[PDB]
Amino acid sequence: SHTDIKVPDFSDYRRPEVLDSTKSSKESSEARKGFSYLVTATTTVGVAYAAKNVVSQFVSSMSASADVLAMSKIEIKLSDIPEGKNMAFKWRGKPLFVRHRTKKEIDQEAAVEVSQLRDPQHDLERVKKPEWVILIGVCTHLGCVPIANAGDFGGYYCPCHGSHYDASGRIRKGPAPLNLEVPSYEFTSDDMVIVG
Amino acid sequence: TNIRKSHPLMKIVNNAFIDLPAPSNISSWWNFGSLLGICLILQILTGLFLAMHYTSDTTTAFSSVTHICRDVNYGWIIRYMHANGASMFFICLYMHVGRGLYYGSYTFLETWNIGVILLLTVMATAFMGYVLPWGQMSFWGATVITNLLSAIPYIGTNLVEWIWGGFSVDKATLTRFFAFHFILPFIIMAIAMVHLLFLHETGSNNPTGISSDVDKIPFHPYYTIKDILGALLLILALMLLVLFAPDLLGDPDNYTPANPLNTPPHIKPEWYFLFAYAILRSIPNKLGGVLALAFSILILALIPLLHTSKQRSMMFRPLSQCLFWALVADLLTLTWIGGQPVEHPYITIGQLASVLYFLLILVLMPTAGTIENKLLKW
Amino acid sequence: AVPATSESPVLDLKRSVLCRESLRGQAAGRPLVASVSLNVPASVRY
Amino acid sequence: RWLEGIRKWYYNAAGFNKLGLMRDDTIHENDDVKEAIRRLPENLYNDRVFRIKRALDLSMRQQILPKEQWTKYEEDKSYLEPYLKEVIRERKEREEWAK
Amino acid sequence: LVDPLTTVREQCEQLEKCVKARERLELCDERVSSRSQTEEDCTEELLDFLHARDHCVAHKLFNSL
Amino acid sequence: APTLTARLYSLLFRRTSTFALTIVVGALFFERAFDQGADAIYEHINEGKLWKHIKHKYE
Amino acid sequence: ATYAQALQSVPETQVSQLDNGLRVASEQSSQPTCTVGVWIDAGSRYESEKNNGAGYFVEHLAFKGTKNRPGNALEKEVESMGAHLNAYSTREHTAYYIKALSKDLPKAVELLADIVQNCSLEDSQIEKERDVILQELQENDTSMRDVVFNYLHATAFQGTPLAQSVEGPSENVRKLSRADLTEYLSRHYKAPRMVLAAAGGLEHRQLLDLAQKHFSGLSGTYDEETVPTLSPCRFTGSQICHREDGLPLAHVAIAVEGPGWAHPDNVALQVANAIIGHYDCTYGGGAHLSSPLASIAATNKLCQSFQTFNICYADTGLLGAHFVCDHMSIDDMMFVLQGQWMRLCTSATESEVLRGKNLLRNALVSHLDGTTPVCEDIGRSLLTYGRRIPLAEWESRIAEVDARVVREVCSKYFYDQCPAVAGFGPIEQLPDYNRIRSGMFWLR
Amino acid sequence: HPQDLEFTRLPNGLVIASLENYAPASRIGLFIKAGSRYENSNNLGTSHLLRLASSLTTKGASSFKITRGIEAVGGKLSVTSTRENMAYTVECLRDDVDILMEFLLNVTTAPEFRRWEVAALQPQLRIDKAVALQNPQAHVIENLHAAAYRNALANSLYCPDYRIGKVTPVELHDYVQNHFTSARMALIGLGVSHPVLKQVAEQFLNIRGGAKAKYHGGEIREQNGDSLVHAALVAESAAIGSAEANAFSVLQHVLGAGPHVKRGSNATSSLYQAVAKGVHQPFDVSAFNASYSDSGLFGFYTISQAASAGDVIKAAYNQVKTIAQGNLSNPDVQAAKNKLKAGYLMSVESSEGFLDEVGSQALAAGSYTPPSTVLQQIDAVADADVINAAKKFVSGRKSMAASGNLGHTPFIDEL
Amino acid sequence: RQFGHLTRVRHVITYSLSPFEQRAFPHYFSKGIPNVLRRTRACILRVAPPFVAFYLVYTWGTQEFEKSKRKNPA
Amino acid sequence: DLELHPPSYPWSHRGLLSSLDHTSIRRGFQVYKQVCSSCHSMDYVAYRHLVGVCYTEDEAKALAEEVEVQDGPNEDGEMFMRPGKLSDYFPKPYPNPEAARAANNGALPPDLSYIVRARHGGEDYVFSLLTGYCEPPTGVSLREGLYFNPYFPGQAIGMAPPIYNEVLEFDDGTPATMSQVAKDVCTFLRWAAEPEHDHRKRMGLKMLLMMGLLLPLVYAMKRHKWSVLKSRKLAYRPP
Ligand SMILES: Cc1c(-c2ccc(Cc3ccc(OC(F)(F)F)cc3)cc2)n(O)c2ccccc2c1=O
Repeated sequence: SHTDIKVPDFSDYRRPEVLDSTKSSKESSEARKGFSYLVTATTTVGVAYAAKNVVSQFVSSMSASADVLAMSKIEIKLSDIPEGKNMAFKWRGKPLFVRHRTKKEIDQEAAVEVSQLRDPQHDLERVKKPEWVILIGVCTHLGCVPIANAGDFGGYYCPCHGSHYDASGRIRKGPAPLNLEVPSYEFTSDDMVIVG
Repeated sequence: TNIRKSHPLMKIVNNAFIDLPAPSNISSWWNFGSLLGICLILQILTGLFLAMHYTSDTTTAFSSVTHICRDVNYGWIIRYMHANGASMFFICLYMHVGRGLYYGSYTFLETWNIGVILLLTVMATAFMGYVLPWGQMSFWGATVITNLLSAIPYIGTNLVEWIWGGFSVDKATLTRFFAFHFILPFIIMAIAMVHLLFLHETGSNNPTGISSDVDKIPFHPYYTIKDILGALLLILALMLLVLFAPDLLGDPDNYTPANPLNTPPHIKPEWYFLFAYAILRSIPNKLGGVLALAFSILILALIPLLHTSKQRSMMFRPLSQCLFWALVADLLTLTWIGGQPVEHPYITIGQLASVLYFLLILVLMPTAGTIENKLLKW
Repeated sequence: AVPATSESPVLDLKRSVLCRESLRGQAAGRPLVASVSLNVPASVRY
Repeated sequence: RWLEGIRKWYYNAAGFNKLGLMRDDTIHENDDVKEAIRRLPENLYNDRVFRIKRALDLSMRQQILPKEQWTKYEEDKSYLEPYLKEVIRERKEREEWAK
Repeated sequence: LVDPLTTVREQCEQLEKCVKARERLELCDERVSSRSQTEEDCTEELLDFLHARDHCVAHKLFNSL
Repeated sequence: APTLTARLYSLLFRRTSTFALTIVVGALFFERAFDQGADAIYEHINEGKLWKHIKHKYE
Repeated sequence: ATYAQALQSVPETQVSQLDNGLRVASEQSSQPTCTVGVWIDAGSRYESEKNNGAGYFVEHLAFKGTKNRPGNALEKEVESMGAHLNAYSTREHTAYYIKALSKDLPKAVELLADIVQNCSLEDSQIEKERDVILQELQENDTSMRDVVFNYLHATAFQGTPLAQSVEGPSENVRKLSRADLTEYLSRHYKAPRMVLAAAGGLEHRQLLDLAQKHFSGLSGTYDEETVPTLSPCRFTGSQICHREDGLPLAHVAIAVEGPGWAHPDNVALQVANAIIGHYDCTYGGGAHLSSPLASIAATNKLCQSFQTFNICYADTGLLGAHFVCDHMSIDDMMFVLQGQWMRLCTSATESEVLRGKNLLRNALVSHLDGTTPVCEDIGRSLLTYGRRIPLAEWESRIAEVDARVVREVCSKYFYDQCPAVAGFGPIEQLPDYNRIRSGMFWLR
Repeated sequence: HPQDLEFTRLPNGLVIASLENYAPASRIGLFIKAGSRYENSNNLGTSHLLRLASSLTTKGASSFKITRGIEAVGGKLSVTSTRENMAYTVECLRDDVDILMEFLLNVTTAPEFRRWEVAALQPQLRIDKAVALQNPQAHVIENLHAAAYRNALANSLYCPDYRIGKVTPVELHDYVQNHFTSARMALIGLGVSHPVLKQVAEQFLNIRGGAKAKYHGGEIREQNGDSLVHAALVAESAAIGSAEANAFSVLQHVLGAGPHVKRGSNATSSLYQAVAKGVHQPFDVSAFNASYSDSGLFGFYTISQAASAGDVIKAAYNQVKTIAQGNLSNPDVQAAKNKLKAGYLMSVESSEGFLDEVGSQALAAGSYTPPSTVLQQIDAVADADVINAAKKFVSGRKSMAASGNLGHTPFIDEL
Repeated sequence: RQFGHLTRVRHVITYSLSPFEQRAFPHYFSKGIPNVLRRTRACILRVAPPFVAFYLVYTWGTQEFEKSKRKNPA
Repeated sequence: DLELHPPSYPWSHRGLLSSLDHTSIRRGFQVYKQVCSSCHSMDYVAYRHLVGVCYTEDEAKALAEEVEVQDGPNEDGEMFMRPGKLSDYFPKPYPNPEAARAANNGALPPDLSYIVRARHGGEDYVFSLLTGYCEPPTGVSLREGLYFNPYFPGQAIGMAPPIYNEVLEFDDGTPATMSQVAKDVCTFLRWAAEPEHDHRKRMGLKMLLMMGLLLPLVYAMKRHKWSVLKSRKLAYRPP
C-alpha cells in the first residue's frame, strides 16, 4: 500500500528549534524567519552602500575635472589698478574688465535716469563695492572687445557696429540688446578680489 | 494567470532568465557565461566613461589617458578598472572554453562555433584597445603584429598599408582603431545574444555529460543566487587588482610615450596573447608562423570533429583527463615562453611546447578517446 | 454552498474494486435521477 | 583474455560505478541512442531514469555512494546493446538502399 | 657628517657570503690585470659581490632614515 | 517576551513596506558608521604619514 | 417570521452524564425515525507505530458478531427491524451509529452497547478480515485524492502520530494479532472518552435511562501508569512529490498549519475559504462565478476541480486547498490559488466577506438536515468542543466577522508561512518549493 | 405554533403545497412534467441541454445576475430530471426567499435561450454525459430502458452523442413552451407561508397549456473487456398509483434491495444468499424496481466476475422462481415490510427528501398521502400479492442489458 | 522547452524540507572536511603531474638562461 | 650584458594598507627642484598638485611665483614672460628634445613624471641607481662621459652621479646624506607616477571589509535557498 510510505528522518538537517517532534513549530516561526530575513536585509544595506559609492563616482567623473576648476577663478590685485583707469584680464578665454571708479564717476552714474536705458539696472545692484566695477569685456551684440576710456557716454566704445556703454557698463546708445555682463565674485581681503 | 508569460518582452526574459529549466548539478565552471556578460557590460560602461575624456590624435592621446588618471574625478579608478577588466575578461574566457572542452559542451555545434566568433571578436577588441594609450608597447606591439600580414604572398604588403592608412602605424591608424574599438563590443553583445539563442534550444550540458531532463530545476532562484555570488567574487578579483596591484598584469614600457625610433627591449603583446605569440615564434619561417598562429585559435572550430569517445564528458575518462591537464600545463608553458627573449633554452622549450599543443589536440586526445572506448568494450 | 459527495473530473482514471465488502451497494435498485447545479457537483443516482 | 586486468582497473578508475550507474547509462545520446532508449521496455526505461536521477543528485552534492552500493564490474549488464545494435543495423540498411 | 649607507655597506661586507664573493672578485682582479692581451673583464664577479652585499644593505639601511 | 530575531520580524520585516524603509534607514546609519570607523582604522595604520596629520606644522 | 428569530426556536441539545463518565446527548422533535450512536476519542493519532491501523481493523470486526449475538445474529436483527448500521474512523474519532424507527430506540441503544462492549473478535473472522483490509488498501492506491491527502498528512505532521494513515501500513495489517486488538480496545474505549448521541423522535430522559441499562459496565478508570493524553503535533514546511507520469491527471494538495478544533479564528477562516470556494467542470457558473479562482479556472480550463478545506485536529490542523488538473496547468493553478490567499490577507473587501458569511450561514444550516448529520454533530461536538454550540451562537460569531477580521485572521495563518505540499501524478510542472514559498508573500 | 402540510390545486391545473415550519432555511421546488419521456426522435437530448441551461440569460435577469445574485445571498439553484419529471429547486436563508423566487420564475417561465449562449453551452453536454457514464450503472440502466421500451421511457436522460452540438435554440423554446405549463406544474415549499406562494402562483405561474409507453422486451449488450460484468434483467411490472405496485415494492425487499450493515454479509437478503451459496468470488446482486405513470420494470441487477456471470444470473433468477412457486413465509414478508416502511420514512426524514416526495406525489397523483396512510397500504399487501408479482415476472416477456466482458453472459433466450 | 514537456518519469518519490525548517550549514566542518579530502585525493594525480612538470621545465629553463649568460672558464 | 636586479627596500608605503610618507614627499620635491629640474622635465605635475599633499595652498603659490614661464599673446601680438601660478605645470629645462641632447652629449634625459611606473623595480630600482654609482671593474671602460652603474642595463649610463652628501639643505633640517636624499626623492617620484596611491589603498581597506561582510552573507543566502535540494531524499518505488 501507499500507506507504507513514511517520510525520512530529517533531524540531521533541521534547525535546533524544530527538532522536538512533540512541540509546536509555531513558537519558533517568528524567530526563524527573523534570522533569515536579517541576513537578507543586512546584505541589501551592504549592496546599497557599495552601489551608492560606485554610481556616485561615475557621476563625479562627468563633473568638472581638477584642471578646469584650476581656470575657474582668477585673482586680481586692487592696489595695482589706479583711480579712473581700466585694466584688462584673461578669464575663461575672455577679456575681463576691472575698473577703479572716481568719486565723480560714482555720483554721475548714481543719479542717471532708470527708465531711459534699454536694459534698466541701477548702479548699486550692478556692483558689490561702489568704487569697483567688474565686467566681461565681450560686446553683447555680435562679440568684439570694447576699448576703454572712449565713446559718447565716457566708458566703453566698440568700433564694430556702433555701441556706447557708460561708466557702469550699461548700454546707452547702440545696437546691443543686454548690458556688458556682471560676473559672480567676492572681495576677500580689502586688497584682493577673486572673480569666479 | 501572470504577465511574466503574457507580455511580449517579459515572456523572453521569463524564459531565458527565470523559468529556464537548468540541470540540478551544474558546477562552478557554469558561472563563467554569466561573468563574461558582466565583464562585457563592465567594459562598455567604464569604456564609455573613458571615451568622454580621451582623444585619438597621436600627439594628445597619451596625455589624455594620463589626464584621466590625474585630473578627471575618479578617472583613475575608471581607467584601471577598464584595463584590469580586460584581464578579468580573458581569464573568464579561457575558463569558459576549458569547461567546454573538458565536459564536451562543444557538441552543441552552433553554440560552440558562435563561441569561436565571440572569442575572435573579443581578441580583436582587446588588441585595438591596448593601442589607444599610445605608449611604447602599444605602438611597437601594433607594428609587429599588424606587419605579420605582409607575409601573405602577392597582396600582403598592400593589406598592411591599407589597415594602417599610410606607411607606418600613425595618425590615421590610431583614429580608426578608436572607432573600431568602440563599435566592436556592441557587435559582441549582439553575437552573444545569438550565442544564448542557440544554447536555449538544447538547454545546458552538465558535469556528468549525461542528459539532465530527469532532474531540471528552475533557474530562479537556484542559479540566480549562484550567479550573484559569482559576480560578487568577480568584483573581488577585479578590485583586488585595481586597488592593490593595478600594474601587475600590464607592462612598464607603456608608461613612456610611443617613440618611432627608440625600440623597447623585448616587445610582446599583453599576457592573454602570449601563448599564441610563442607558437608564432616556434616556426622559423614567417608565413608558416602566421598560419600557425592562425591555426592555434581556429583549431577550436575543429575540436567537435575530433571527438572520438562514446561518453560525452571527461568525468569518467582518466586518460583524457590527464591529457587535458597536460594541454593546460602546456598552455601555461607557452604563456611563459611567449614572455621570454628569443634565446636558449626558451627557443627549444617553445618549439617543444608548440609541437605538444597541436599533438595533444590532433593526435593524442583523439587516440585516448578510442583507447578508453576499447577499454569499456565499445 | 456545500461541495458534493464526489468532486468530478473528465479524463481521470477509474477507481478499482477488489472485494465483496466494497462491491455491495453498487447494484442498482431504482431508476436514474440526474441533478446539475450552480453550486453543487453534478450527480447521477439509482 | 589478458587485458581483463586493465579493463577491471580502467572500470574503477573511470568511476561511474561510484554513482550507481551502469556503462550504458553514460553513453552520449546521439540519434541512434535516442531511438534505442525509446525502444526500451517499461522496466528497463524506468530503471535507467532512476539510476541517472540518483547520479545527478549525487553529482549535485559532490558525493558518491557507499562502496557496498557501487556497481560491480561483473554485475554491469549491457542492457542497451540489443536495441542499439539493431537501430544501427537498420540505419545502415537504409543508407545502403539509398545508393 | 657620516652617511648611514657607507657604514652599513662596511658592516655587510664582513659576512661569509660577501667575503667569499669578494675573494672571487680579487682572484680575477689580479688575473686579468696580471695577464696581458685577453679581452675578458670582471663585470660578472663584481655583480656577484654587489647582489650579496646590497641585499643585506636593504634589510637594515632603512632603520637609520 | 519572544526572542530578538522574532521582535525584528514582527516590527520590521513582515510587511514589505516596513522591510524596505528599514533598509533605507539602516543604510544611512551604516554608511556613516562604516565610513567613520574604517577611516579611523586607516589613519591609525598610517599615523603621522598623512597630510591630515602633518597639516598643523604649516598653518 | 425572520431568520434571526428562526434561530432562537431551534430545538436545544440536552446534556447528561453517567456514573462511569459516559455522556448522553440528545436533540428531540416529533419525527417517526431516528439516529443514535457512540462517538469515541480514538483513531490513528492515539495509535503507536507498532499497532497503527488497529482501530480500522476493529471497525471491520465490530459488526461481525457479539457474545450475546454470535456471528450474523447481530446482522440479522438490524436488517429485520429495518435498521441501518454504520461506522467510520478518522485520525481522532471512531464512531458507530444506527438509523432506526423511533419506536425501536430501546433495541437500537441495546445493540450499539452490545457491539462496543461485547465484540466477538473471532480467530477465523480476524484472518478473513485480514485479507479484506489488504484489498481495500489496494483499492485505496487507485484513488489519487485519497493518496495525495494521506501524503499531505505524512509530510505535514512527519515524525508524529498525525503523519500516520487511518488504515495502517500493510506490514501491520498482516501481523496484528487478537491480543493487540483487545489491548487497543480496553485502553481507548472508556466512558469519559465516549459520547452517546441521538436525534429524531426521542425523549432525552428515556435515552439516559437506556444508557444506564446497557452502558453501565463501560470502564471509566485508568490504572497507575498512563492516561491517554495526546502530545501536540509538529507541523513541518515540507514537500512530498510522487512523480508518476503514467496517470492522466495531476493531484496537488497544499496547506499551512491551521489552529485546531478549539480556536475561534476557525469561524473567520471558514468565511475566507467560502470566498475562494470550490469548483469542478460540471458547475453551472463558469465565467460568471463569484469566486475569482473559480471564474479564472473555468474560463482558462486551468483545472478539472478544486476545493478549499481547513481540516481540524486537537492542537493543530491543515488549512489550504486541493486541486486536480492537466499536466500543463499545475504552475498556473498554484499561481492563482496563492494569489487569492494573498489578496484576502492584504485587501479583502466588505461585500465579498459578506458573501462568504452568507455562504457559511447557508452551509451549516442546511447541512444539519435530517437526523443522521444532527446525531453526528451532537456526538462529535461533545468530543471536540466539550458541548453542542447552538446555531444562534454560530450566527453571532459569523456576524462579528468583517473585512478587517478576514484580513487579520488570514494574515496570521497564510501570509509569509511555510506550507506543506503533496503532489501525485504527472507533476513535472508542479512549482519548486522555493517558488511556492516565495508565493506566500507579496512585495508591496 | 405546531405545523402540518397545506395544499391547493388552482382552476388552471397547477398544484401549490407548503408546510410553514419556521426553520432558518427555505427550500422551494417547481416540479414539471417535462422529463426525457416527452422527447421524440427529432429532439432527443433537448431536456438534457435544458437541464444544463438554467443560468443562461432570462428576460428579467442576465446570465451574470442569476449566478452572482444567487451566490451573493449564499443560495443554491438545482435542476433534477427523471424520465417523467423535471424539478427546479432553490435553497437559501428565509430572508432571501423572494430574491431566489424571482430567479426561479425567470428560469422556468421566461428563458431567452440566446443563439450564442446556447451554442457556447453545447460542449457541456459532452462533459456532463462523460462524467455520468463513468458509473457503469448508468450504462446498464440507460440501455435497460432502451431495450425494454419502444418509445417514451426508452429515452435516455443524457443526450445521444450524434445530437451533441445540434440542440437548437428553437427546440429548447419549443420544449419549454410545450411542457412548462400550469396544467403540468406543481409549486412546493418549506419555510414559506402558503398564502404568499398561492399569490405568486396565480400572478406569475398562470400560463396556458400545451403517447403511452409501449413495453417491447429486448436486450442490449455492451462488449468492453472489464473483468466485472454489470447486468440487469427485468419484466414489465405495474404502474405507480396502482395497488399492484405496492406488491412489487414488498417483493423487492423480500429478495433484497441493497445493504443494511456496513461491510455486512446480508443474511436476510434472499438474492444475495442464493448467489453466495454457489459462487464465493467478489459480487453484488439486488432487486431492481422502477415504477412510472404508464408502466414499470421489476427484476434484478447483478455485478459478477466475467466467467461467473452465467452462474450468478441464473442463480438470481432461480430465487425469484421459488418465490413465484410459493416458498415464502410470513416472517420474511414481515421483515420485508419493516424494511420498506422504515425506508420510506427515512427517505422523507430530511427536508430535502420530503420536498421531493411532496412534489413527486403532486404530479403523479391528485394530492398528498401522509406517511401513516402509506404504511397502512404496505401492510395491506398480502403474501398472495407478493407471489403474484413474482409469478408475473417469471412468465412476463423479458428485457435485459449488460456491460463487461460478456463471453459467459447468457442471452435472454438462454436463461 | 517548458517544464511539463521535458521527459517521462515514473514511480519516483521526492521528499524535501522548507529552508526555514533547516540549517544552512549542517555538519559543515564535520562532513565537509572529509568530503574535500576525498575529492582532492580523487583528482590529485590527474591534475598535479602536468603542473609539477611545468614547475620543473620552468625552473630548469630559467637558471639555464642565467648560466648561459655568464662567461665560461676557457 | 649580465644583469643585476635591485633588492627590495622596506619602504614606508611597502604594505597593503600603508600610505605614502608625505613629509618624505615634501623633502623629495626639493630634491627634484634643486638637483633634477635643470635636466629632467616632469610635464604632468603642476604647482597646484602639491596642495594638500606636501605643501599648503599658500606655500605652493610661493613655489609657483618663483619660476619663469612664457604666456601670450597680448593685444600687440607678442609672447611675454610672467611669474608662475598654481595652474602652470613644472617647467621643462629645454624647449625641445633635440636641445636636451646637445646639453648632455647625445643622451636625452627622460621625463620623470612616470619614471617609477615606467621602469621595472620602480622606487627600488631608482634608489639602487642613485646610490649604486661605483668605480668600474678591471677590464672595463666606456666612451668619455658614459659612467659605470651596476644597476643600469648594459652596465654603463650617461648620467653623472647626481646625488652626494649635503647636495642640498632640507627645509625641516634633516641630515642630507646620499642615502637620505635618494630615499626622499624616490618617495616623491612614487607620488609623481601614482598620485592616487593613498586614496587607492583607503578604498582597498573599505572593499576588503565590505567583502568580508557580503561574501559570507551572500554565501549564506545561497545555502538557504539551496537547502531544499541539498536535504532531499529520492526513492524508486515501481509496481
Ligand atoms: C542566460 C544564462 C545565464 C545568465 C547570463 C548572464 C546574466 C546577466 C547578464 C549580464 C550581462 C548581460 O549583457 C548582455 F549584453 F546582455 F549580454 C546580460 C545578462 C544572467 C544569466 N547563466 O548565468 C546561466 C548559468 C548556467 C546555465 C545557463 C545559464 C543561462 O542560460
